[PDB]
Amino acid sequence: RVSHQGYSTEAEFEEPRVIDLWDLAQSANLTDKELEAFREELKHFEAKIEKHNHYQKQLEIAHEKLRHAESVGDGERVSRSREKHALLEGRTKELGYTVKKHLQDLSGRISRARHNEL
Repeated sequence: RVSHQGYSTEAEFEEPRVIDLWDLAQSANLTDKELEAFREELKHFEAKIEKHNHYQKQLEIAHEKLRHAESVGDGERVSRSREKHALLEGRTKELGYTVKKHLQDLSGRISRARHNEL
């Protein structure tokens, strides 16, 4: 399950109180219609942040092996390191932005929790 790296290279929107507010939002005081709508929307959300996490982990493992690959001179794997690294970083910037967007959106909606869906 998602957990902090504890560096300066993740995105600090993992599970502070955000997904947590949405965790109690599975039963807090919303409505049945809203709930099942939220349920699917967050199921896509959780899935995507879970994959972001998977790639942040592969990034740190890439980064470690990168400094270790540049520290051999192999060239080919130095480049393949950079290629998959740029890909993974592309997904961190984009997913992180998308998370922050939906963060403020769902934070917006659930903090009312309107009544007839949101």
